[PDB]
Amino acid sequence: RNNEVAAEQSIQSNNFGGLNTLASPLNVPYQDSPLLLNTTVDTSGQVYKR
Amino acid sequence: RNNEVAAEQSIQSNNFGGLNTLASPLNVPYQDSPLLLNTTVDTSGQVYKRKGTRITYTTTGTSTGCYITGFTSGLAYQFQVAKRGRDILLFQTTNDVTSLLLTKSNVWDTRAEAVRPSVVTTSEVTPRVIFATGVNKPVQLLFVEQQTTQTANGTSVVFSSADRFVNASTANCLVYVNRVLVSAPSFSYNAGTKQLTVSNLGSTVIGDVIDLVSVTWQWWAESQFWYGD
Amino acid sequence: NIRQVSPTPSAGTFTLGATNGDIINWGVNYLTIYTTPQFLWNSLGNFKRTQHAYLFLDNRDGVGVYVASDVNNGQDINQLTELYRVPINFNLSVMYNNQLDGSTSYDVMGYDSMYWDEGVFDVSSPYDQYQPYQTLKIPITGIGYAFQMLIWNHSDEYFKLGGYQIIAKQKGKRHIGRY
Amino acid sequence: WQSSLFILTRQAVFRANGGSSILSSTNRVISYVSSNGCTNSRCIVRTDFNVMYLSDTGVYNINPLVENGEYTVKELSIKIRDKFGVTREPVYEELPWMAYDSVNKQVLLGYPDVGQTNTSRYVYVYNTYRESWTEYNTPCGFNIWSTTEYTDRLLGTSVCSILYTTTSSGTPSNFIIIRWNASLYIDFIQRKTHNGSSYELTTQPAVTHTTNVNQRRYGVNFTLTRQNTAFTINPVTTV
Amino acid sequence: WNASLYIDFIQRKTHNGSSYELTTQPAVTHTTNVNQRRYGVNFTLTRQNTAFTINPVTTVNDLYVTLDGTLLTPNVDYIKEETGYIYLLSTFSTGQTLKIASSPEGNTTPNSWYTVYVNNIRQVSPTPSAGTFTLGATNGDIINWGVNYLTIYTTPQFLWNSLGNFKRTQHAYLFLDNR
Amino acid sequence: FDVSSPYDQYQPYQTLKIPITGIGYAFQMLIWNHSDEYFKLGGYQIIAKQKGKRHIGRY
Amino acid sequence: ATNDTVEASNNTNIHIGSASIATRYNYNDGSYIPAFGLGDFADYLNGYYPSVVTFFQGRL
Amino acid sequence: IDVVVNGVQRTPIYTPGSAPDSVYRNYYTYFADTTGAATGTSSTSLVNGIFFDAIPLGLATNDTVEASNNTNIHIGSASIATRYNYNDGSYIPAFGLGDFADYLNGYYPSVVTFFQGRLVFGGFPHRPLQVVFSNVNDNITPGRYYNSFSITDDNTALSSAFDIILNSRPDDRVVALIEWQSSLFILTRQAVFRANGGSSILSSTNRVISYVSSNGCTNSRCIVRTDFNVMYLSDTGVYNINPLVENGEYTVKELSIKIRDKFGVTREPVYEELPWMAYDSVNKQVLLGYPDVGQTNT
Repeated sequence: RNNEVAAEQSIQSNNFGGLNTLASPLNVPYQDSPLLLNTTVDTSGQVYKR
Repeated sequence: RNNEVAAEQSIQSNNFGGLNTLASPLNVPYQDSPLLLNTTVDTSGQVYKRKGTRITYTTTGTSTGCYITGFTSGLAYQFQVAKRGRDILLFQTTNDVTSLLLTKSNVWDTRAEAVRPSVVTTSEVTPRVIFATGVNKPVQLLFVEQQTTQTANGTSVVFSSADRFVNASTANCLVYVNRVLVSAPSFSYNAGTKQLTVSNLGSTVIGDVIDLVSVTWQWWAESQFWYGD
Repeated sequence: NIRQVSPTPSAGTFTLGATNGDIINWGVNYLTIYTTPQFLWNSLGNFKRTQHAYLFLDNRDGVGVYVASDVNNGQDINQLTELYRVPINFNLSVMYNNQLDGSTSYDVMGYDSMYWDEGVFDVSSPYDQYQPYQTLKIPITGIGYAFQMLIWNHSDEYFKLGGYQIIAKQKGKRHIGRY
Repeated sequence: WQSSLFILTRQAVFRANGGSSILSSTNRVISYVSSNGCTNSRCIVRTDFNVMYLSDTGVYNINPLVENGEYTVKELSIKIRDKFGVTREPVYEELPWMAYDSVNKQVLLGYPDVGQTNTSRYVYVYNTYRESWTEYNTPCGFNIWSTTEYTDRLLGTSVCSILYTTTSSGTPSNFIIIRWNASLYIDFIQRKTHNGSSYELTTQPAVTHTTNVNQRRYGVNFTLTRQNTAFTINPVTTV
Repeated sequence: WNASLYIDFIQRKTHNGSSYELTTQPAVTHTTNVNQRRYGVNFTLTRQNTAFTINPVTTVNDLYVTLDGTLLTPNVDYIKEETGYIYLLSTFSTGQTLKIASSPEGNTTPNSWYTVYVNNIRQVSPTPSAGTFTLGATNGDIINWGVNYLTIYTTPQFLWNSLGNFKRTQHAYLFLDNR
Repeated sequence: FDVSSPYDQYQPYQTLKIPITGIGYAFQMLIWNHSDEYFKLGGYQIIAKQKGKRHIGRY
Repeated sequence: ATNDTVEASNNTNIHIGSASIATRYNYNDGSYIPAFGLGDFADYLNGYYPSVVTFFQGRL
Repeated sequence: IDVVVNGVQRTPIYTPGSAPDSVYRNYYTYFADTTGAATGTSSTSLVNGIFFDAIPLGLATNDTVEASNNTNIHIGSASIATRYNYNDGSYIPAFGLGDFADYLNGYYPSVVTFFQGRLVFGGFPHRPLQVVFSNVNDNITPGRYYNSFSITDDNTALSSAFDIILNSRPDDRVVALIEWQSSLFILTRQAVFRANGGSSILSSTNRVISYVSSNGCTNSRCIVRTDFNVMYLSDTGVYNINPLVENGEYTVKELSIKIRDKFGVTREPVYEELPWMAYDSVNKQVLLGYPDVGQTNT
């Protein structure tokens, strides 16, 4: 529990994982997004408009 | 203790481990299940109900030593080649509806009636399916195809140089008009000129594509090859 | 595409009082079961009183409804329209102390028909199916050193469990047996 | 597989590799892979990652070794060992079969039971990526002769199996072709247009016993009845 | 790909008094049936070429819905549903035309589905006529026009490892690069 | 004065604090845009507090 | 002739189905296809025939 | 039939003793079957062979002969039946291509690539699992490249054309061909094969086909090479081809494991040609165009 709770109170800047529509919404990694539309995901984890 | 207790109070979403009936109920991992019945387990750990089965073909009769395989012949033409007892069956399935096309009866004998064969297909110009039973001779099912275009508006077509369709009949040959099977075509082969007239095709417009697929079965006979020298 | 009450078969064959030209689909139900691993909190003697089971279900395959263009042979259009193509419902059984005489909650998604004071307007029953992702809180009150859950079904209904969580509290080692 | 020819004999696995040339009369070298044999010619499949085969004790894939490049066997059905082992009688050797469903990355295993010598009765599905197992079960059993992958002229690539549902004196009396992954969630789906006629059903799942006054316990499942129309029961005894 | 602006199908032209051609307006058309209340909007449910994607947030009024030319209210006349459907709440008849067009700024600016620049100055989008619009710009001005597209980034669902416990959110801190 | 609108755009690196007051067992954010405007999210953080198990449903 | 091809085949239709014929393949059913040298390994008198077939490097 | 000797087109001879019969390097045409042979007497005579028995007999030992069929069927209406003379719609001689492509029924290769300086034709409607490699560059005719496809005993050199026959599951055909890491990957609709020449070039005597995986490809436009790997689109997702540390042989790894639910529309044959893959090297990206149910155009 501690790992997940501390991760979800932490700063989420490592968003380089891109789109993950296979995992359950409870199981989507903190690096992934369940819905990406017209967003470019950079290697450093920055998500910007295309 | 802390690891197990925290895991068992945690959300269990990583259920991708599938069925585990060897481990004791104490030792089953949290990713596995001790009893799965008709459940599909996804890569992501989601467990859903499996889809049902649809009956595409039904018939009555004694069946032993059966086998089925998928096949595609020289043109883009998909069939199901099956062995049922002593017989070979050719099926074609469209929209969950399977139609029995050809039945080659008494291909094998009573010793191989209940014997399941080893089956392999060849990607030749004239493809063939090879059946091997341990008690009977190897068998081959050969598909010979020809293609033509329709030149006149009528119920008949003429295949030129159709020297491979000398014995074309309803029990051997299938006719496709614009990829649609003809239920009852009539065949007439000319010995003097290599021409096969196929009639009872229905309404054929000029430019329609007619495909002729002859399915035959042979056995493998022992032989010796020598040169004249 | 309307589920009927199954008539009594006669010599392996049954009859229906349907109009000529109607499409009939029939098949045999099969039993679907998902069993969770037994939770013992690393103790073979301590009781665990369970309080709630949280089930996270994905209903994206069941949020589809029938439209007016699916009407066949002039059937009752109102019976078909706004009807869910894939019904979603399942049973939840919880067993304790290695015994198979567990407590079962039968229809957790809700009723498949409209009930007074339970159904909602403008949403087809069950109304919990129409949510693409749903969380069901099922109260499962029982005491045992080991507890286990089976999510099962034996009808034409479909379920897709995305996750689960069991809440429990630990008591003393006072187990004696089943007899 | 992988530039090699694997010869699976009933008690062993052999590998033939031609090296940099083709396998000829002067270029054959036979390597002994394992002492774990195969059941029949229909229990070998190639998946997107490996080659799988059914032995007497389970399912094994063939994979190369890091040390020298030689091949060995790894047991994939390690978690379901108790479900295997019927095939060491020769009468049950021909029944089991294996098929590859590439649409869902699954392997279908038809495996028999004791008392049913006609076909295999159980179906086990192997998800290839997670190396995971599950069971497909239907009332009266999935009595399957053979399963293959075909192409419907309209629906595309599909998986079909050949079954029997009615038995006459221990011999199948019907021949049915079914397709997996149907649009409904019931087994043996039949569609028909109503013309005033009646609709045929399959065998009802039931077991019959002749009661003895001194016997009060009667089996219900196939393991205890050995009857064709035996079904699986809900393990919850309060249902 | 990778144009200098953030709109799709960018066209550049010099103003000579002529009109400017637009692409197909994202919209779906249905023939209403009195017994059907739910109508699909996305391609998965409509199979129409001009079908567009909608904002998954159902409280966002990003649709322009007309019934025989009469504009409907986002919450009084219809309902934007979570499953790609629109539920009609009012009274209608069979054979009427229901048109659902993409209007990201709501019913107030139905022409808000495309952006027009006159000399690198964004203008209010005029109402197009037969797929073509006119501007009151001076001759020689540079006109850039294109179609807006929906850009969405979704954060992972936060549960704090609990499916039953409430989480009161207070603030979201967003760190942005404006270089 | 002397700064074009929006004046928060003119800072090369910006941090926006947005109050989002709500109660739920699960929460999720969409950062979206349906116009000609451009955004580049470099990071995010959510502040939340835990409350005890009283969810009943949406109807 | 030095380049003449000779194929001698046994057309005995035993150990095979009753719909077979003892004639060479002429686009018929139940005819025989010559297998050069197969009888040196398969017993065509006692009925011992191969039971497993595969393809490897263009060889059956 | 048009015959070119030493770069100059020659006139056929029909009636012996005529005016073109006394010109050197002229040819007669003939037909031959089991019942005998007949020499062509007119331009409408059905012939399938040539010889050079004119009043001056034969050719020089190093003369080059190119006999081509100039029948402009199965081609566009702007084509012409004349040899290439810096014009439009003319024909370029393909030496031996007709031995594999059916120029009468219209079966022609559909997949093309380059490997080791050889032009590779992979997809034939009637020969689905046959791959034809041309000669090495400008070995037969100086100047012209990749023009020889004949596999006969006339030229038995290792630099000449050759072919590979693949054995696989039913309903399988070659859909893609690519070159990667000293190997040639032949992606058939239901399988992946690898051809490696070893320390030498891939010739008729140095071909070994390895079975990589049972996961096929959709079409020839769903194969790309990136800066790190080679990717292809299958029915279930996107897969890259990478070597194994165990023995050095190649396997496949699924890259679109997180978006599997978005794939699977292509197991209907009508949707197989629609999807495509492209590589943007500027942004290190791969663009996948994927279809949906209902749109069969693109």
